[PDB]
Parts: sequence; structure tokens; C-alpha cells
Amino acid sequence: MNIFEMLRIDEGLRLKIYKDTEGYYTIGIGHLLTKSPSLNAAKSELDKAIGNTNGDEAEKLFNQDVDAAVRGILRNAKLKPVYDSLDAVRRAALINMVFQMGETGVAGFTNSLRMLQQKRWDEAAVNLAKSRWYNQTPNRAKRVITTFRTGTWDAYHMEEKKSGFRDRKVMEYENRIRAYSTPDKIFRYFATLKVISEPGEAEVFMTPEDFVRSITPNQYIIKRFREKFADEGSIFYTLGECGLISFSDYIFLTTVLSTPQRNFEIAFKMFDLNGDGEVDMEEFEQVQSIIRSQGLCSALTTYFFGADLKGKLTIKNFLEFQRKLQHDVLKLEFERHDPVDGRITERQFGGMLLAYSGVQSKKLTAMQRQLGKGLTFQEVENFFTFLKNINDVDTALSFYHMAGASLDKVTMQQVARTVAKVELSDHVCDVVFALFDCDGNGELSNKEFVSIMKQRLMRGGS
Amino acid sequence: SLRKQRFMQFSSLEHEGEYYMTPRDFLFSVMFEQMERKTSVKKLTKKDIEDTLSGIQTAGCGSTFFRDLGDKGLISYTEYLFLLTILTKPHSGFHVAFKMLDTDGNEMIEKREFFKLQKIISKQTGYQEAIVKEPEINTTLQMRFFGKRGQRKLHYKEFRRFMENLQTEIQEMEFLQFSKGLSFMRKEDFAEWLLFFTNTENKDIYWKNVREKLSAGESISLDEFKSFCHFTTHLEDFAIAMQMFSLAHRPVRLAEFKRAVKVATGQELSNNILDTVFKIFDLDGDECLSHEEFLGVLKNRMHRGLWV
Repeated sequence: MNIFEMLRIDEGLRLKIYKDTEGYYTIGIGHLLTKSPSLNAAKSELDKAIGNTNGDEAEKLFNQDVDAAVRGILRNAKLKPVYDSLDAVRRAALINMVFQMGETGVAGFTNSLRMLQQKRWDEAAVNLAKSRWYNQTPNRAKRVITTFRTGTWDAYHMEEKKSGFRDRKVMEYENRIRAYSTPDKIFRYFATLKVISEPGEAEVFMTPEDFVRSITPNQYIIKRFREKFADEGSIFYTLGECGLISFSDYIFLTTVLSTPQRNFEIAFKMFDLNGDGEVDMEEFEQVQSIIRSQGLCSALTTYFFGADLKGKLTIKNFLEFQRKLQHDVLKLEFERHDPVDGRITERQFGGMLLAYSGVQSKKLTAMQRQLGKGLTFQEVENFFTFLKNINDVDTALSFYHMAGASLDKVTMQQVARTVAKVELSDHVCDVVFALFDCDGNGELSNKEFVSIMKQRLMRGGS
Repeated sequence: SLRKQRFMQFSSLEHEGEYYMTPRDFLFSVMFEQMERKTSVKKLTKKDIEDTLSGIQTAGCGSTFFRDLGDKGLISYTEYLFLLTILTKPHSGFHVAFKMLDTDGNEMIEKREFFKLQKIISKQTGYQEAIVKEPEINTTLQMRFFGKRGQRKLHYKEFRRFMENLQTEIQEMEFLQFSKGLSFMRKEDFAEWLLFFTNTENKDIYWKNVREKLSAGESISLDEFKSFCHFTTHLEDFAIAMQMFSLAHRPVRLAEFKRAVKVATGQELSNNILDTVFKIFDLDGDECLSHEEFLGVLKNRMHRGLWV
């Protein structure tokens, strides 16, 4: 652990040329070639201090940069007094800030900087956390500010943790918890909260982030005696209880998450008094129990059926419950990744598609070949809106196959337009095709792709 | 493949070692598994082609298109398969298939993409006498769809109107075959229809109920009958609503059956059909219908004995 490893975690290490946040060209560990606009000057500039390849151990660049950063710190009348007074580690944090914005920007934190010189660690950390700097990159800033406040690398040891065999073993054990244990054993395993109303007693609760962890393949921390565990417009507040998920609600949500809506319509219209689709409190219980085969909490039951518990649920209203709940769960599952400016890695989106197909690393093995550019939430949710119609989409794909048309990107994008009434962005197709062609031609293994997508869609199996 | 045995069982013409069907053939092969007097194959004359053009211009374009043609017509083996699929699974999303060979996105196809359109829908005796191989003969469907010269185009609207009319023609035609010519099916005649392709292990109870337990009532009219047929096509939404009654450990009585129908098809059945279906398939007499068995007979009748 040192500045190299620190600044390798905050600024990722990139082998090929790119542009940092502002316009300028950059390669390496945050190493700016030149501010010119031409890529060609960058390559030719890059080679003037490397000697003609746009490529790993040629990380002397980070080493010369730090030396220039230290040096620029030291001829600077505002950065130098502070740096000289800091120990080996806090110096690394300040070099880190200089890396991120250069000495002129750093040197503009004149009170925090002045605090670090008077060794007021907690003050400078409270004050620094208040700034745009932190607002723009809050995770980097918290590590830097910890490293300022405590004098230790503890902020980074936690993230330095990438060994695959010990960690896989717990992935594998946990996957079996989800797939084979009872709901009571699953709920108790992943729930993190406890609520103590002495009137009555202690009951375990789940935060939304716990709940999505329950159901997505691939431990008590807090007690509650009006907190908010869920985003401003979140289906979970209908459950009451601050956005927490009780056990009864865990049963209910996992049922309605992975049932196709046609089945709920047919279920509603069957047990409905008049078969039009409007089901009362009691008739609702047999519906959701019947659906389970193929004790709802008092907050929800009033939300649907009114506080007298005598209202009725419209298949139209409930169907929007389901549609809304499916959204927020997809949101939560999207953010369980690395949402850098609201885009996850290409390699991780691939991990959403195969999260329910078990030992399918073999497919992803050849997927990292091609790869860059993140994928927005809207890109993803559109694919997951595409999967809603997968039985209709599998029909179309087989036809285009027998008629001899190839199953390349235009076909898939056309099929998603025609039968799924949604537009699949270009990039998510490249990701989807790199994973499932499996042979290198831009042609999908349609029968195989439809098999894994049938398990993603319903979080089930085969 | 039983369909090649059906085609060959009823085909009445040979041309170039390739066998053909006439609309009269095609009808008989849809409602019968074998006929008492086999047909006479004759070598395809040159009058027939002259006649295949005549019948197109004088034949009902409605739900009598095949009865009017009759022996004036031609249906290749590839066409026959295509027509059978329309009648045994009318819901193979022909729309999306029609829309993939869509030309210029106007939802219509040209004669060239015809052979493909039959091929993608209908696919997934007489080895070489029956195969996908391309033809040089102008068949009745091709003349009607895209014109004699082939220069017309086929809009999906016309093609949906053609599948519906084809279904309607078999229903109208089977009505009279099984009603013995009278204008009202008997409850007993409806049963003979329903159980024509049923050869499973419980046919002794079904048929015993027909004879003993179901011989008096208000007779079944054509539109009462068609409405049952149009129900049998929607049976999978029915099958689901039935399963949910089992998982509810609920016996399916009449009032339940009436409900499963309105959800599956949006329409309700005559009282005399409901009564017939129950009297046949209420094996125990507990006024509770054996839906799993009633559902098996429906599949026999929908599949028309070709294993569809």
C-alpha cells in the first residue's frame, strides 16, 4: 500500500488513450498527454516520454507524475507549508487531490488546508465533506478525507479487496441459500434490521437493498426503536414502516415479482365476485396463494383495500403495483453495481443477464474479448422491458432463422421494435451479442439465448 | 409424420411424381382420418389447369371458397401443410411472420416470399412423393392471393380474413356432416363430433354417457356450435384457469366452468352445450366435471388426428 496503489484505485489504470472529465487527452493512471484537441498530437506526445505503442509495466508515467506533483506542491507558496507538516500518509492524500484537480484547485481549500497544518483532523474532515469536490466524486473524497482524518490507509484496504477460491466458496454457499432454503431461513439470513417496540417485541426487518440481495444470485447492523430506507418515490413506502420489508411482505413481493401479468389477470377474474377483475381483501388471499403454487401486513392491506379492510383491488391498479415494484427492484439491482455517473460496466451488465443461470462463467469467459463505454439505466431497463415479451420474441427469432435471415443486431433490434415495442440501444446489443453468439459470427444462438433470458425474466429456473 | 399419411391418403392427382390435392380433397382430409372408399389418383391432365383458372373467378371468396371450387383446384403438399397449420394452431403469430417478409413495411408480401411464408409457419407414405421441393405449377392459393400472373400483392388484412373464413368453412361444413343434414345438431350429434378423434382409454365412459345420460333437450344451432369451436381455439387460457382450480382444491362445477370460459374467451356458451359437456365428462356423477379429461378431448379434436 502506497500512493501508487491508492491512486490506482481512485483513478483507475487505463492502458489505452482516452479523455478525462474535461476535454483533454489522457492515458495511464490519470496521466494527461496534452491539452491539444488532436488525437494525433497525443500519440506523438505520448511516445516522446515512452518510446510507439498505445499500451502495462510502463507505469513509470505514474512515477514521474508523482515526482512532478510532489515538486509542484513544493514550489507552491500555499501547498508547501501544509505538505511539509504532514506525515507520510496524509502527504499521499494531498498528492491524491493534486492528481485529481492539479495544484491550483487544491490550493483553493485554504481553510481545510490551514486546518490540516494545525493538525485539526476532525475539523478538516467535516469541512472538506461539505464541498462541490466531494459532491462530484463522493466516494474518492471519503477515502481521501478518511485518509486525512485518521492518518491511515484504512480507507483503501477496504476497497483494495479485489483469493477467488475463498470468496467463491461463500458465493456458492449463499447461492444455495437462495435456491434451496425455506423463505424463513432466507429472510433471516439476509435481513439486517431489528425494530424494538417494547409493546409486543423485537422483529427482524429488511432494507430494500437487503431484499434485492435476497433474490439476486451472484449480518444485523442497526436497531430501530421515522427514518427513510428507500428513495423518494419508492414502492416500498406502501408497505409502511419507513421502507422496510417485514417477513410477510417478503413472501408477498417475491410472489408478485416473478409472476407474468396474464396469470394475475386470469387469477383475478376467476375468484372475482363478478369476474370483471376486482378482488376483495379476502378473495385476494386465495389469489396470491394459488399463484404461489405455480398473512399480508396491515399496512399494505389498507393501502389496497382501505383502512376498513373492505375496499377492493382492481386488476388494473394491482398491475401497476407490480409494474412499479418491478421497476424499483430493477433500480436497486442496477445500483448494486458500480454506477459511475449512472453507467455500469459492460462486464457487469453481463452479470445481470446471467445472474440466474448458475455456472455460466464459461459464456462470459469469451465475452470480455471485445471489451470502454458505460451503460445507462435506461439502456438496461429497456432490455428488461424487452424480456417481458420473451415468449413472443422467441417465436419471431425462430422464424427469421427458418426464412434464412441471419440473427444479427439489426434483426434483434428489429424484433424488439416489432414484438416488444421498445428500442434496444446499439451498445446493449453489442454486449448481448458478444455474450450469446458464442461462435464469433454476429449471429445469436437463438435457442440458447431464449433459455437463459427465460430465467432472467422470472428469476426462476429453465 | 401423420400429415404425410393424411395428404397421401386423400390426394387425387399425380403430376411429375409430385402429388396434388383438390379443395374437395383438402376438406375431406381435414374432418376424416380415412375414408371408406379411397380416392382415384389420376395423372394431372391439362384440362385441370384450365379448370384451376376457371374456378378462381366463379368461386365464393367468402367462407365457401373451398366448397365452391371443389374438384377445380390445386393445393401442393407445401400449401396443404400450411393450411393445416391455420386450422390446428391458428395462433402461431402469423402476423409477426407476415411482418418479417413485409415488403417496404406496408404489411403485404409479394408472390416471391410466399413459399417462405408457408415454410416458416407450417414447419417447426411418400418419401420423395412428399417433400418441401419447389413447384412449377400454379396452384389455387397462389392464383387467388397474388393473381394469375402473380403480380398482385397480399395484404395481411386479406390474409386474416382468409384464415378466419377457412376456419368458418370447416365449422359450417362439419356442422352438416354431423347433423346428418338437419339444420340443428342434436345433443347426441354434437357429442359424436366432439369425440370423433378421441381414441383414448376412457372412451367407454364418454360414450356410455352419450347413450345413457344425454338423449333429450333443446338442439344445438350453427351459431351455438361455431361459438364452441371458437372457444376450443382459446383453450390455453382456459387450461390455465382450470389448473388454478386444481391448486385451489376446488371442484369445477357448472358455475365455475362458465367462469373459466368468459375469462378464456370473453363469450358464454349455450345452455345445451354446457349441459352436454357436463353430462359426458361428469364421470362420478358428483356434478363435478373432469376437466383434465374434457381438456384432453378438446386437444384430440383441435389436433384433428395429426398430433399437432
